[PDB]
Amino acid sequence: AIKRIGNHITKSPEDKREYRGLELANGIKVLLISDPTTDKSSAALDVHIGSLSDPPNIAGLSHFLEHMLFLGTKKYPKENEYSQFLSEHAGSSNAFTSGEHTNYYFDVSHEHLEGALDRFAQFFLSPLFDESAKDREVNAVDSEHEKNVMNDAWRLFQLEKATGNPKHPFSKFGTGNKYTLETRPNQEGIDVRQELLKFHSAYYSSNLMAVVVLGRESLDDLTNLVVKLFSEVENKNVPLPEFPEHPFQEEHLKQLYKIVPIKDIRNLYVTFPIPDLQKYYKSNPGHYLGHLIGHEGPGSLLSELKSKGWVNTLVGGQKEGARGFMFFIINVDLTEEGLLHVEDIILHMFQYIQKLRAEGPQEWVFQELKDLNAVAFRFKDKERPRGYTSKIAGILHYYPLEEVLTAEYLLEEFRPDLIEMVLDKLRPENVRVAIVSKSFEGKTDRTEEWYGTQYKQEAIPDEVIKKWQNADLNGKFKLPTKNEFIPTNFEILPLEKEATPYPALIKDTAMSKLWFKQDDKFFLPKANLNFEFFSPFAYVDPLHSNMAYLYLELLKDSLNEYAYAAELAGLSYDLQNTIYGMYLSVKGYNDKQPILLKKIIEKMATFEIDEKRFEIIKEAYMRSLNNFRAEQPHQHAMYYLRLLMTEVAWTKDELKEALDDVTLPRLKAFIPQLLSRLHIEALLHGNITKQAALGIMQMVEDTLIEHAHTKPLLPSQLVRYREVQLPDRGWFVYQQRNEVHNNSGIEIYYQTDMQSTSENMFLELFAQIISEPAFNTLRTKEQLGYIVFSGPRRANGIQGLRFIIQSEKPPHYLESRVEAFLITMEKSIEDMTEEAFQKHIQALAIRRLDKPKKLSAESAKYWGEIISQQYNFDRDNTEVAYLKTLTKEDIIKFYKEMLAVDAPRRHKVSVHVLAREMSQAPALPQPEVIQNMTEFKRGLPLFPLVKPH
Amino acid sequence: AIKRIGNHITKPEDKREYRGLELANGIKVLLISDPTTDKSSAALDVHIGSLSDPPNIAGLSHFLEHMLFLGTKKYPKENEYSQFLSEHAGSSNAFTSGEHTNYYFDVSHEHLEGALDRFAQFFLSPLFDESAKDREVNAVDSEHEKNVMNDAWRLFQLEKATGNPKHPFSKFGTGNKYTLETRPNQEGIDVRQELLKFHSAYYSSNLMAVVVLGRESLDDLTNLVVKLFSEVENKNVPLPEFPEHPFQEEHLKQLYKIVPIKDIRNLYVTFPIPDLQKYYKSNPGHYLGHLIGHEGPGSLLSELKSKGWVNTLVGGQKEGARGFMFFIINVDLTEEGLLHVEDIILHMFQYIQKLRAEGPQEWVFQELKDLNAVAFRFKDKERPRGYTSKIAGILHYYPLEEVLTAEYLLEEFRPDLIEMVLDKLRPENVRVAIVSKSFEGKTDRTEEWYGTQYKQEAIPDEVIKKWQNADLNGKFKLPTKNEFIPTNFEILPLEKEATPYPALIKDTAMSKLWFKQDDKFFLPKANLNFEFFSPFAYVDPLHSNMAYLYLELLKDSLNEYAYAAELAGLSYDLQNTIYGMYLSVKGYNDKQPILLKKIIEKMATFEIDEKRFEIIKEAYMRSLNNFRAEQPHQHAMYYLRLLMTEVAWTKDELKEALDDVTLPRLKAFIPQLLSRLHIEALLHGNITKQAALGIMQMVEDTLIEHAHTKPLLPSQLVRYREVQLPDRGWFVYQQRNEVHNNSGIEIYYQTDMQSTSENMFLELFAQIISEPAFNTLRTKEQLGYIVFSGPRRANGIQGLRFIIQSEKPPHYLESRVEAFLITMEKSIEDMTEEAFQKHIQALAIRRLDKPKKLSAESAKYWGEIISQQYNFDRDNTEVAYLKTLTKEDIIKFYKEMLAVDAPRRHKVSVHVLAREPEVIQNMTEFKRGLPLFPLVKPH
Repeated sequence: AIKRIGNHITKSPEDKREYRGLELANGIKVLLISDPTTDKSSAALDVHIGSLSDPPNIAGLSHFLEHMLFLGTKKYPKENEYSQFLSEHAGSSNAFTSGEHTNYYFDVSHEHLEGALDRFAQFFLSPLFDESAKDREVNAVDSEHEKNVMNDAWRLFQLEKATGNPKHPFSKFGTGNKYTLETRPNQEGIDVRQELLKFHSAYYSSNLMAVVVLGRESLDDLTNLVVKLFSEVENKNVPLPEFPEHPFQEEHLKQLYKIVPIKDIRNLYVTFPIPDLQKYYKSNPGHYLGHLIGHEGPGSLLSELKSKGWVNTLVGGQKEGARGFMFFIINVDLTEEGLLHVEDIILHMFQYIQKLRAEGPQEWVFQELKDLNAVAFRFKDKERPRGYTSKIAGILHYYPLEEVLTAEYLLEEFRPDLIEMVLDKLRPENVRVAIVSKSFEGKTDRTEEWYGTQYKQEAIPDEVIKKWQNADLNGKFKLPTKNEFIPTNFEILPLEKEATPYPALIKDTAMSKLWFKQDDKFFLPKANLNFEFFSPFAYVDPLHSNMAYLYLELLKDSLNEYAYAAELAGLSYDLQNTIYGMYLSVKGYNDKQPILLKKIIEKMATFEIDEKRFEIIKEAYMRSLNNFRAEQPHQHAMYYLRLLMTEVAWTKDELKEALDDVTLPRLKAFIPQLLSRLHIEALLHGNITKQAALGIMQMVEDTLIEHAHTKPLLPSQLVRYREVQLPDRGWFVYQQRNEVHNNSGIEIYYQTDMQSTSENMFLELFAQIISEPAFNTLRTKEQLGYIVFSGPRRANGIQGLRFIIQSEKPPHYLESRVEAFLITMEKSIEDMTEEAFQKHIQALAIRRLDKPKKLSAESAKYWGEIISQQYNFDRDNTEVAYLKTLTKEDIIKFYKEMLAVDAPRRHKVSVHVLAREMSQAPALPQPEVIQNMTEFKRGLPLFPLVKPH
Repeated sequence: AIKRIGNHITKPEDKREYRGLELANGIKVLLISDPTTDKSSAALDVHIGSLSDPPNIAGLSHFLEHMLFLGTKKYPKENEYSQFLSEHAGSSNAFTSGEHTNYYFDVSHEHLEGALDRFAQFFLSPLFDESAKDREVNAVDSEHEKNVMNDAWRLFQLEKATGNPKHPFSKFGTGNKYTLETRPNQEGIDVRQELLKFHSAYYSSNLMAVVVLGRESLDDLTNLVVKLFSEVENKNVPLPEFPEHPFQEEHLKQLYKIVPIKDIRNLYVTFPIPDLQKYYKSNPGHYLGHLIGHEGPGSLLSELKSKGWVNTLVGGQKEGARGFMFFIINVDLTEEGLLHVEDIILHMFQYIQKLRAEGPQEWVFQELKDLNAVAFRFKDKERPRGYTSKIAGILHYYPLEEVLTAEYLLEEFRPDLIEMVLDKLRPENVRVAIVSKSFEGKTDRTEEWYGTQYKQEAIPDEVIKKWQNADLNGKFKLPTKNEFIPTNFEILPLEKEATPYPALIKDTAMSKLWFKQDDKFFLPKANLNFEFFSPFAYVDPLHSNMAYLYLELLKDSLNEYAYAAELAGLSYDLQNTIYGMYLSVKGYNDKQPILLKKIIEKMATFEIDEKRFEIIKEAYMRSLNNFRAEQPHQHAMYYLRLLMTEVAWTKDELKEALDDVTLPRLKAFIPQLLSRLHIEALLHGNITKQAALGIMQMVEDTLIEHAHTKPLLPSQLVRYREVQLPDRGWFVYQQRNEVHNNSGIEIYYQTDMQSTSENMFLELFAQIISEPAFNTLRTKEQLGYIVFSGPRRANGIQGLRFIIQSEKPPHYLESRVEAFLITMEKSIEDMTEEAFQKHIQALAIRRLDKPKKLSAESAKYWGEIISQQYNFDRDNTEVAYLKTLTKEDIIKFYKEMLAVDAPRRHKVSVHVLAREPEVIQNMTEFKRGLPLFPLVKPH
């Protein structure tokens, strides 16, 4: 079905990726990306057949069939052969399914696109449906639904899908488990594979495909490659499944629900089923609704709710739904009188809607949002060849080929009829209510069948209703003022004579530390700024940590109302506690960095506290404390492990207990004492100059000395923290019982040595070589569990090797198969040939060496090095040049007498996490019981620290 | 002369019963029988002084009682008695006073009969031939020659000389070259005629008082020496006494200006007062001695120090002859004390008028009464020589029942006597004597005997009557009392918890309580030690400075209440720790709950005065930038004690941080420390466990009562670890003293943690190189004066140190130290067994020693609990393991860590230079790349 139509695609003029689109005669919208300078090539394929397009008897059939579409072709009927060719050239495919789409994507290392795409086209010929792939992938779909059993967003999602008309096919079930895929069909005698081959042959080939290929050859050669390669798919003309009305057909409207979640949260949910406006992408009323409802400005709804102290944060807007209709949500946090006086809350909502009904739509908001998305859209930097192409392929169904990039990202017109129409749609006649609170025990009878949430109707009497329609007035509510953080600084600064490729210490004092680099590649009017404020007092005591976090918490609570316009304009910020101190990250444009930073430094320099707002902050973070008995036991193990593997660390119980006495005057005395004496370390990166960096930095520290009288710190009070020495042959462990999860976790730690030139490439290469066979034999082959991880841990200037594994097992039994895996690796090293080794270190070499593709990434990497005080910005040459100079026997020496169980250099410690109720292993040394972790750490050495490069 | 008077003798801790009796020749005999004395003794007092001297020859009686030593008729040889003293440990001495001549000696063990028969034939036959005369006159010339620089006899002779020169109080007491053989022979007077006249008619007559500290029995030496001493013959020698004070309105209301030889500055105030020797019932002048030298609430010296003029004072009842007595007040002088003398005397008269206003007091009387009753009850011991001669000194004046309650007990209250001496404490009665170096060109009147010069300079009348006229009540007020329970001081019997080492009777996350009852000493004593652990003590220079100054002014605060309790016999000490605060309570079992409750209530609710803060601030600031001025070995010790701990705030940043200490910032600092804290506690001595728990409960209840103290977390009862050296490195750098030209240096060796092997490895090698260091380094090489070696117990880690200040190149000095260490290596390896064994026995007795008081074992046990070791049986184990060693054993200790080729060498030095390996640029960056030692497991 060879067909082709393409030309210039509007491409946000910073990019060099040459574009074309085409559509074959079998309903295959192919997008052509030609960037002959790309490192990673990739391709992706979306089919507009979703899980609302499932057969009505078996749900997630297309889901499991595209799982099965992976394995087994007619040209290569081998099971993993596609994935095996992605292991030959480092590719990592995945695919996904939505209510309207089923989307596929893969990658390839550089140029091997003929190979992988040849393995990719012939999926349509012969799926196999053998014992292993079918009967094991259905187990993975069961685990897939099972990990989403307790995931509350999908829970409340499916309950939204389910509490409408159960007759309407919008209310179908999106993803089924093994009970629905091969337990109900065969007990009903339904052949699963007949359905499978039916769907696969008669439904895939028809239409609705979307394709994108990131190739680096040209447009035309890859065009007559693929259009030649793709003619086997033939147009069967399956029609597009659309729904012309929502299921919420007057049985479930103007109704309340009180739902019991899995996590202890409190949220309010109001929903409006609304028709589609995808046809109006040139005017886009949905960005106007989300921009105007979720605005945080003067006279806004959220400003009033902060003023009444009911909502911490919120999100609302138009949510996608079926093809014909969509949804409109408002999601807010709840306090005390958020729990008791919900009626008045909805009255306040009606008041804000009354303000929207008073002044109606606005044009200056249109023009302003148009300019913001216009300029911000045309300054895309670059993109990842994976994920971006899957996104564009995801939206390639809805747009002609020149509108696939400027989808709503250019707005010509203004359609107040639409905004007034959906304003007419947003009425008390059109309301679904869902209350989320854990506290509704003994109160909620109607239980969810699949996931298990519990709820009730509590029909609203007519008095409240009649008062809701007639009493809609305006009080404080005002339209949101025009933005002022709109940028004009779009001038690329020419590079100076100072042409360093890395940030130099351009300012050295006893007060500060200043690192700076101007960009050379991305050529954007943007900058990234990171700042840490050292302090001794940040982690001295649980009380100090509590007052630091609650202080900075209400600080961020304070600065929200000013920051909202800048953050909506593309000027991000961050406030963060460390054990060291406050952490300030600033990311945005080149225009208004002094302005924003100045008001931030001035605000947190002299700062004031509200009473009942802080009472809410106290209560809320107090609820956030005791929620740390409910996490995944691998997270519990990683928390405790890096708890133990530092110098000082406060436990969450003792941090939880210290808030019993924290009053506002104790804090208000504490604050300037905390702020009294501190240091500042700074990285500045982006399209600014050295002199302006000097200016900004001097400005900040001057502002600080003006407000809070910061004096520099002596070099005998800038300390770091060490990591615990192990007794050089010990294998130590302890256990913790989780209460929520019926699963055991484990993490085992191996101290090699500091980051020296030998140890870096030893531990990285050995990590790589223990990475893929662990996945190949422990999660895949031995079928231990789903949470299986192996690899490095370099922290506190100390390298390490780790295994992060969560299953439902006895932990010494788990240890036994860990050691069996260690013996398995032990023999699997010694039997490896030279060529596998050479491909493996070539893989390591190209995996490690790469420049990033975003300025935010590499700045965060450099900052993460600077907070570790290493500064070796030329790890690349040193490490890569060292890596060629390794042998097999080096690793043998690295494994046997240092890492193995028969080793005089065992720096070995395991962590057991016990569940809520609880092929050869040798005779390991005896463990230790650990009662007091402190009395364990009592007599134990501590490491040196690292010489900075 | 067998006369006899005896009965039951009242004496209560001591049980050795003694008894007094009078002989018919006028000898007061006291029997002392102590069969537990090593050296026995005896003493005789003669009530013949230098007031019986002839007016023509001065100091005759001192030379005559000297002449009785040499020459008997049994043994007229020159050193023969002296040979009986050198063979039998004897050492006699005797003196002459205004009214007494007293004899006292010792003897080796039991040599009674020998010394007795010699002591009879001293008084039966003295010979006085020629050689005794002509040789004893040189000893008397030395008796005069020793008083050139002897200030006691100089100032006292100046007291003898500034009165009536006709009165026999103006005679001399010793006799010099001039009066003994320059003054008689030109007058032709025979000295020996008067010597035999004086000896016969005045020495031999009466008024002897013998006392003999013996170990033999109570009756055998008694009926030996009763018959044996009849050689004394009654002649009724008159008592040379004065019926009036010798300073009689010639020199009254007069000043003196004295120029000394030593640079001292003093002010002397004198009141002559009539005899109250009969008045031992109330003893008002000594009661005034209680009221003058009191330094307490509302005292005189409180304002005088508060005006900053007078350093110290002393006052009280000074004896004279029998007839008269004196009352003196003698103070120290500052520079500006010279300028405000009139105001000083003005405040003195203000205090006199305050005592005249409120009159006598009874509480003071009962208080002194009870305090001397307890101090009489709990007397320690006695000197084997001198005690006898002293109580024989008061045996002349008191009946046989009053010889023990000598001044330690008072019968009656006499306010009329106090008003009498208040009539004596008037501006009409004052005698003034100023001692100052600055009186140059000022002192005309020359002393008669010595030849120094002084001057009267009477005060003109504007100031005299202003002393009279201004007699007002001001500031000065009465003291306070702590006489809670003077009846119960009972010993507490040891119960079923018979442990020789302290048991932990209470441990929480809030406190830690260790307990031991006495077994050895069984005294009315108790010792209490308290550590108050808190995180906030060493957070920065600022909180550490504010904690230091906090407890500093707390010590300044407590004092004002504390002095009246200190008068009751309960001492204390506050000094903080680097961890937290440390509290000491030492004393009786009597009233420390009542005390300690008020101590906690005060240090919990604490205030600051502003100028008090300023003075302590400036003063410690001065003490800080003063520390740049001391000896460079102290610089090396303290800066190495910085370089080898976990965290350390230096004195430079401690010095700078005092700019920021304001009173409200401290006022915020106070409850923050006090909000949450930990207590470490030892209660040790003859005390109980259950009441210790009740007291501890009172403590924590008071802590919750004031600041709502809740415990500290159990991962923050931490210690500080010590830095691990890089296993072979010997690195060095230098420091600079600023003031002194001397160089400092310190040499360091890390062996190990305190294990049982390492304690004795360390002690044994340290002392085995200690005595040859005496043999070759200070004596032979003459390196310096600050030369020290020995252990280094720090953060539970042993170490070896060498403390040397000299003026040397430091590497040169290191070179000869290491040459001494190589010398010690061969000097061990050539050692025989005998040196080795004598040395390990030396070390054995060096380490092994029984305690001597509750405070000693308390200091040891608590001194180990503060190191968290708790190894309470190091005594047997450690020392028994030291005996199981050879010399090559400590060589094996000296090879792997201590030798020059050592593979575990942990050696690091500190040079402190005058003002005129690897380097260490930054001590933080030094400690950046080096490992750390672990901590010690508490037993």
